[PDB]
Amino acid sequence: MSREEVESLIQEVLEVYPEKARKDRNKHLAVNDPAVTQSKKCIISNKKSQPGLMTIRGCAYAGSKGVVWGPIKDMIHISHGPVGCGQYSRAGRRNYYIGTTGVNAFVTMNFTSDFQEKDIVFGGDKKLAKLIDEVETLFPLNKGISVQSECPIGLIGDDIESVSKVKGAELSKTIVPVRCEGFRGVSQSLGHHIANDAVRDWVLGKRDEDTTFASTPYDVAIIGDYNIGGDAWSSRILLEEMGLRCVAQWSGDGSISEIELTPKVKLNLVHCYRSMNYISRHMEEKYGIPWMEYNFFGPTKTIESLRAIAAKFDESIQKKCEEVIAKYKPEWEAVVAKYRPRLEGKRVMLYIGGLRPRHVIGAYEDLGMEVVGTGYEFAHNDDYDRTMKEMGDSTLLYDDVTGYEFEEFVKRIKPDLIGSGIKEKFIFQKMGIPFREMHSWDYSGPYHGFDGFAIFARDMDMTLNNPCWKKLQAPWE
Amino acid sequence: MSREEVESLIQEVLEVYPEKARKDRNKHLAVNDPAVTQSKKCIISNKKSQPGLMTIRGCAYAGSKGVVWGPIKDMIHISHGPVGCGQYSRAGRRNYYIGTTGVNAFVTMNFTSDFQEKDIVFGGDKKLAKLIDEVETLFPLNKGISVQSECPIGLIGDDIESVSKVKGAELSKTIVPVRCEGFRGVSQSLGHHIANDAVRDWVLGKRDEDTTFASTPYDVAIIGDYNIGGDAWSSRILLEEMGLRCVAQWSGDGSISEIELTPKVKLNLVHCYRSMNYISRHMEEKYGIPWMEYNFFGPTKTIESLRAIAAKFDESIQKKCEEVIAKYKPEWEAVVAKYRPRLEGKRVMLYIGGLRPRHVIGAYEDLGMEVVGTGYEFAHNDDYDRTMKEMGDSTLLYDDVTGYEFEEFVKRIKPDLIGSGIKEKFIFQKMGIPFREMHSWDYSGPYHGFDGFAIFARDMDMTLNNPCWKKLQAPWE
Amino acid sequence: SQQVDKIKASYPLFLDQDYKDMLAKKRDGFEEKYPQDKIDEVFQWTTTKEYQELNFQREALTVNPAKACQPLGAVLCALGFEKTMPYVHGSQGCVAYFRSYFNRHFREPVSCVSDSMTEDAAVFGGQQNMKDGLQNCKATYKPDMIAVSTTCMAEVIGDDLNAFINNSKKEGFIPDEFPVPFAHTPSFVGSHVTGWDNMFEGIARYFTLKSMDDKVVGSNKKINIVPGFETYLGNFRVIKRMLSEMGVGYSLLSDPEEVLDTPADGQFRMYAGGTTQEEMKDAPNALNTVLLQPWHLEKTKKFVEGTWKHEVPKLNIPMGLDWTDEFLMKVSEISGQPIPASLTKERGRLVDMMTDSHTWLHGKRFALWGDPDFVMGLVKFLLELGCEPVHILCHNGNKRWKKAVDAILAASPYGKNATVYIGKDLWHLRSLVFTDKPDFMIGNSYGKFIQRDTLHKGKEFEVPLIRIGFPIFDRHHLHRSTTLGYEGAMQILTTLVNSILERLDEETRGMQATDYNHDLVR
Amino acid sequence: SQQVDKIKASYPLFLDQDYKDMLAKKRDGFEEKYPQDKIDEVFQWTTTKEYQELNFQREALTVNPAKACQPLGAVLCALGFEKTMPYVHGSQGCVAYFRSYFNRHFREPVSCVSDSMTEDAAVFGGQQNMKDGLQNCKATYKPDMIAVSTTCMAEVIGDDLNAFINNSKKEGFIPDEFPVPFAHTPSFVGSHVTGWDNMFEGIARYFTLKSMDDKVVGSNKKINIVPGFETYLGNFRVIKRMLSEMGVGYSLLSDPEEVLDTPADGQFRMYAGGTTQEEMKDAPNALNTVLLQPWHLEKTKKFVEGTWKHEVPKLNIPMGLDWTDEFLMKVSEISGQPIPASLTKERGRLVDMMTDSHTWLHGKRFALWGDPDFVMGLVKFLLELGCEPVHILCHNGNKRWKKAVDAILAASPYGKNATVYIGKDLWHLRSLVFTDKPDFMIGNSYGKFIQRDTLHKGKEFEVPLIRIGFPIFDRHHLHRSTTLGYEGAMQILTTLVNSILERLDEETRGMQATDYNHDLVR
Ligand code: ICS
Ligand code: ICS
Ligand SMILES: [Fe+3]
Ligand SMILES: [Fe+3]
Repeated sequence: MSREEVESLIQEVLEVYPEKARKDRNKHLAVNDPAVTQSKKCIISNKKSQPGLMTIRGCAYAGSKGVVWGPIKDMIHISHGPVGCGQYSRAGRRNYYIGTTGVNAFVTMNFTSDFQEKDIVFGGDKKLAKLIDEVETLFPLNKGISVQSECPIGLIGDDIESVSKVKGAELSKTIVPVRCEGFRGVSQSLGHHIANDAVRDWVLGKRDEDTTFASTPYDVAIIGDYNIGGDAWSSRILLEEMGLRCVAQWSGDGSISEIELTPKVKLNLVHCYRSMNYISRHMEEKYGIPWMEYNFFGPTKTIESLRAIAAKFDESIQKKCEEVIAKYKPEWEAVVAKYRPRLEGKRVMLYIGGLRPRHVIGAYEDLGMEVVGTGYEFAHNDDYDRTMKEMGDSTLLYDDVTGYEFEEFVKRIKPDLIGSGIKEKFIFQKMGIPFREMHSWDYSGPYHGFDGFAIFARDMDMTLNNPCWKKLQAPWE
Repeated sequence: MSREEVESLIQEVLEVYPEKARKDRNKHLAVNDPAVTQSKKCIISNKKSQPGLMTIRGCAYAGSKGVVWGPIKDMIHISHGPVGCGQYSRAGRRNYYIGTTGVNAFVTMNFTSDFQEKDIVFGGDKKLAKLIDEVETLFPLNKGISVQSECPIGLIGDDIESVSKVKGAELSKTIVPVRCEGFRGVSQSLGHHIANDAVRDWVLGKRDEDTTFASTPYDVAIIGDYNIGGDAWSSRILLEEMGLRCVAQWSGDGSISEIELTPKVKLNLVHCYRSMNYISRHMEEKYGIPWMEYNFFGPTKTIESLRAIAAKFDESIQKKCEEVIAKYKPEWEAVVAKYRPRLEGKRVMLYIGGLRPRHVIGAYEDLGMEVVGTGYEFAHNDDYDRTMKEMGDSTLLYDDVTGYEFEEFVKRIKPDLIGSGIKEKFIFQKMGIPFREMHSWDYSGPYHGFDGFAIFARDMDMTLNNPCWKKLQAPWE
Repeated sequence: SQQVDKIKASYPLFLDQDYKDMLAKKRDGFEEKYPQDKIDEVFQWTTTKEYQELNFQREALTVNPAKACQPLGAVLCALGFEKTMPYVHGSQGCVAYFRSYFNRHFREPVSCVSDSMTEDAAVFGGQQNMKDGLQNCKATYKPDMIAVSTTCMAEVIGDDLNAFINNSKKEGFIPDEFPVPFAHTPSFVGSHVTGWDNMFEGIARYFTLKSMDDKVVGSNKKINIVPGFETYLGNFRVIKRMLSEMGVGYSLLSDPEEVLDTPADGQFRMYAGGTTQEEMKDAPNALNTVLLQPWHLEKTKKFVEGTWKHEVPKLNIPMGLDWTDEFLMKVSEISGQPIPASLTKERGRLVDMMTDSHTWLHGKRFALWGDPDFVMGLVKFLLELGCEPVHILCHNGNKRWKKAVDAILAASPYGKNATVYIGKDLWHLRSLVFTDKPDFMIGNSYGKFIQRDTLHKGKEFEVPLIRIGFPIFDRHHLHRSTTLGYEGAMQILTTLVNSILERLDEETRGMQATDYNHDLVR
Repeated sequence: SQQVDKIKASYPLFLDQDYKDMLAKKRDGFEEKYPQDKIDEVFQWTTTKEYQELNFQREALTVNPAKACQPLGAVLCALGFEKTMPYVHGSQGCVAYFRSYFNRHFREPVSCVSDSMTEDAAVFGGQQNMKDGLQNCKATYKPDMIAVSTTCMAEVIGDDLNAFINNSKKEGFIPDEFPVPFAHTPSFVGSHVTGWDNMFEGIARYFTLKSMDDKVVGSNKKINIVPGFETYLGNFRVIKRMLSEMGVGYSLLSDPEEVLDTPADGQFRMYAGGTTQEEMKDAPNALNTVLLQPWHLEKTKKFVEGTWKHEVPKLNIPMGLDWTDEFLMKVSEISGQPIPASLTKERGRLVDMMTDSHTWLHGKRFALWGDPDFVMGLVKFLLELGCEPVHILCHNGNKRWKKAVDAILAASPYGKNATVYIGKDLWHLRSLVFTDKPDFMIGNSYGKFIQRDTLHKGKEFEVPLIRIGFPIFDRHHLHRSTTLGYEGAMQILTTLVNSILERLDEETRGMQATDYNHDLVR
């Protein structure tokens, strides 16, 4: 499809909306022109969703509890409020970790205050203090507590910061109040920002006066890698083969101590800009730690990122980087030789959260695959600025796409594969279009690094070329 | 009911038969009169089955391969002939053993010559020799081979004795030809006799000139205990707590070496008289080893048997017998106290093979239970002589009962429980009558000894008092 | 490293030596992990009776609950009506979570919209959200009905749904005749089943309250069936099948079976099947209304008995032999239809399976959890099978339900060692299975974690999980099963007995150690 | 010792210290056992490729066969006719074994009689046995029909069944009009499925051969369905249900579903349901005859095509998506009935499940065995699911069937690493799963032993068994499953994917070792 056909498709899809919704939604759909750079020109993002249009967006609690704080393994995260929010987010995200669950790690557990009517009417501060006492009694090896606010907490006037301060002083424990009520912001993104501010205010500066950490000039911290299916581990190994010492992982398989040790590193390697640029900029301002974005999706991006990271260090790190690249060249070359012939020319449409809609493009192009449509749930204008150069000409860009919009776009564009979340998977599987979960990796992965690239190619091939897709039409129809 | 009602029931059941079948079957049904203990007066047994009347009897191959030879664990037993007989008898009998299956033990495996048409037409002796070679190649740790003849072997003129002799001389291997063709005899009993003769002629006298076995005055063998669900083990422990050394077990968990060592024992303890009295009498005649029958079903019979066995030895064995009885008295007394109140007065009908229809009566009476009907598939007149004193007055005795006969008897008598084989279980379960498998112990057990008595009481109670038996009639009928 | 011909996913890729060394370096350098002996000591402590005593003293902390919030049940109830859009007035994160939860359980699309109430609506209400959302939803997805529930944010700020919808119709955002039933579903009251009950009552009231004058009880010769919160498609199907077998005219109100089982034939069907508006309007004309899950249909029962004038029978959930029998007899009495020969044969076949499997089922100890009606039906069936329920947990149960379940247990000698817990979560149950170990658990997927914990104590301490209930996330297509009626009883019986036999096979697979009992025939 | 409160069966009673000590004393004193290191060495040797080369050189020895003898199939076929007694002329031990085998598989009564030929009949024949047996069976069990097969003794002896039955009727032992169909079923030819084929051909010949003059093809507007040797009740039921949904008139010849599923209601029914004699007599008037399992219905096909003049369609077993589609389209063409919307929806739901589970099913390696038609249907469905059949074993297969299965494998890229074995037994398959390890086995209960063997090599070498086929002895009520049609495909798919997921959960249950991949959602 040419640019004119994409604009016409956008207009026909928008036709059914009421006038106000049509006017709003027109700002969130665009045809990519990599000849320009500004997102103040084509796509408006980070706005509120139109009511009743089946947005795929989550809330700030999902962005804070489910994304940033939840993966921190040795901390206990209290879903403060009614039972639902904690129950629906329990173990739904594959932020992998090593630990003894219920003893020293608590990632897949659901801790909640389980608000009843009396907690709504008379407040929940005393219940929160009692809850913290009970947590201390029953989980003595927890290294800290976070209190993730659900919607009612901010509406009933509860003061979780005072309880956090008093209980933390009394128990000599880090207790982090997070005001991530779901009605704040417009998506998970404000949850990211609130969680980052909570880290900055309650955890990050714990060891500011401490100087007993033996630091090396090769100290780095992986920021914004949540170890989905082991992704961070598949990244970390490469960074440690390059001669770097990864001091912290934020926050997949992350501990509170390594978060506290982050201000001691020489470099902050930021994978997910969207969720962690706030703390990266803060650490740059306060501790003078530079941060750089990197991409470990596919061999081309991984090699570029490894070289760019090694260029921040001495010649020994650069030599080790070349050694790692030489070591892994045959592996990913074999992966390409095996899977690119079966994926050449296949067209993909992506709809993911804040980072992956542009980050995984390089891996698809490494497999000979073309991304004809991409979009974000909750990205900001800077993410679209980054996306414009990563995306091909006359390709479709969508922000906060409605279910109707996405289904119509797929009906017209007819991609060979769709990469998106669980709420679109079965819709597009029923239309006979191969679908890949690009949040959970369809319970596969990791996809980061070379080891992840092998799995990514295998998964894309197994879903796109599955025999089932040829059997949706009955032979008598 | 009274004796007259039982005779009337017998006559009404018999009136459906044709004249010849009626005349034959009248000789196999009797009303017990324990005052008169002659099986030449009341019941005729060990006769051929009437054609087309659904006998429960098996064949001589089942009596030899399935019963006597099969349990011998370190031997490989070839089902010589077509595939069926070996396939249907594979692992159908719970003759328990310890060993590494396929390496040094072969009980649950099915070795067969798998006769085709050409083997029927041109014979199978060369195929048998080739098969023995292949057995030697693929199972080098086998300590002997038996060749159990199926029906066609004796009809096509095959000479398995010559092959056995030649191959055994060539390989320095004990190769035992067993002429247990299913058409021989009338039931499994002739299979017992043929297998016993094969043991006597090919295995038992191996160490006649050997005197390197260190023998003690307390040497005993367990003959005719096939370790069903571990029964023999539950017996053996008691005998070894009494100070006796059990040298051989025939043939449950039995090895060929311990069979060869049996002529060195001081006493042969025969549990199953029916299947092993031949070899017991032979060992008495040749080696002068006395043999005695014993019963380890239930505490009363077990205590009586232990005292009778200890009376064959010195005073130390008798003192150890009293110690064993004192040690186990509280356990079986607790079993009785728990289960007899729930089983008092319950009426049982039994139909089993050659030994158990009379041997288990003591355990039922130990639980306060009354056996109102019993009978055998293939017992001889001596078994009925032994049964007459074990059974109550005016109780029903049946030999080679037909399915119609057993169903009609159960309809009239209305027992609280039936103990029989797999071919009666579901028939009587569908009539709403609790059923216990008295061949396989319903995949439970052991039932021998005190440890077995606990399980026996638990099983009888769980089946007789199950809630399901109160639910067969729909509430709207 | 990866071999191109044998590619490893996370398991077992991270068991490789290089990954193991890297993880050990991470742990030893930067995690500041507690020493492994201390971790083992604390785990052993958590398995003990003293820890259980501390655990059951909890008053404010809930750990691993077995329940959801009301709007989930409201959405599931709304999904059972023809061309009906579930519409949750409030925050969009709730709708995202509801849809993801139901997607993972059913492996099907779940359509539900939010009006995306933000921080400004938290000050002056979500009236504008309601108007724009109703208009946008009707224009875009073209439902015949929009069924409105609430998130906790809308409940806390006190949004008046009735006034908002009336103002939406008054100002032309939606037509005045367009059906917009609503229910208040506060997440801090009850659970998801309470939300189902509230939503169903709201819909029934919307369609019948103002038109009762011309209604005559029994005029349409049908029986109303209210299933309640149900996540097995087989249960809807089996109720319909049994009623059709009897020739009983019926109206299954809130039937989501079709929309949760759409075929994959090249097109996406947002709506499929469901209770029609005509059926709900004609419902008061039925002979009676039968509540399949009466312990979370109390408000529906009050409305049906007080407005429709239906003498709702006192029936337990038709689970297991006795309660299926009672259900069929009551339906036969209400409709006048005799119980047919096919249903009698099916009952007899269930009884035959019970007799076939009783020796393996007898005396087995189960810890179970789930929703109240489901849990008591499972307890009743287990008692019928000679099994021993030991730990009966219902996080969303109440005192009256506990009294009824205790009465059920008292009627059976197999309920002697049974304890019923209400308001307890799965951490409590983990303590219970550590301190009073059952043979098996019966529950949803969350119990898998308990199994892991028990296995960490030892293989002999491991309590295997049997996945019956909601949600089931780690197995595929179990939502197609049946738990109701004779068919559901047969499925449950087969699951239980074969779980027992699979465990026994695992325990006796050790060659020359336990394989003497590795029987071919069981 | 036994604690009265917790009574131990054999497992784990014999794991107690006293029993362990006694068993060790037995072994060390009298068993003369090979040293344990030698046993381990021999086991490891049996796991290797050299042992497999020796294994596949076997010419005379068969170890653990995967087939039975003809009269078993003859008895199963005879059980499918109304009030019909299976009568095996020959030795009674065979009948005892057949009944025990079928009892253990079906957990139901199985009625069959023998005429108890003994050693005297080995010289004179079984004529007297036949006369007396037919008279006694008719008098006692009152069948409407007696279907006669043979044991190997009668076949080797040369008993002429036709002459024996004719003499029985000539001398007044049975009425001349009483139906006594017969078949020669030599156990040294073919297998149990061949016996089914012979018995069905004998019955069809008995009822139709002499009355073909007034027959007109297609006069009764029905389709004959011959199921063949079938041990899943669900398969009979699903064929009947799909044909009824299409509105297609059908006659299921040899339908044993009723007599193998009698209810437990207080009475024993020896006979139930079954193909009536009138249906068999009217069978040549059908439009056509469809053979559900053509690879063991060759004699039946020859008779139906040569005598009834039915143009039997070339149809595979209706297993899996493509072959169920082909079966339905052929039935639609023969009957003129369109395929209804319900069947289209069912097919679409099967496709939905396939898409839901393909990521877990893709690339999984399966060894499998069973009867020819069943095995090729399973292979076809596995290829449809993106699975890799690697070891395809059929003990009773032939060269032509192997050619057809190789053609099926060649048509799919997922059949590249697939080998078909005919005439090989389960010891051969043990070698194959040790040397070229698959992910799973699919077969009957005998495969459990292979699983044990593999586990003895190591946990990472263990090949779990999936029980689909005949016989299944160590699980309860699996004979109620379906393997045919879309319903059977859904059941098989669910079994396979959940077996995979259960294995993954077991492998990832190790706390702090592999539980990073112990995902709640799969
Ligand atoms: S944190 Fe963000 S929606 Fe950067 S909230 Fe979301 S585990 Fe997505 S595109 Mo789920 S900004 Fe991570 C994300 Fe990306 S949960 Fe994961 S996949 S790279
Ligand atoms: S050997 Fe005999 S039929 Fe004595 S052939 Fe049979 S394992 Fe029975 S009554 Mo099955 S003479 Fe043993 C017997 Fe008794 S197989 Fe077992 S239970 S005590
Ligand atoms: Fe049964
Ligand atoms: Fe689906």
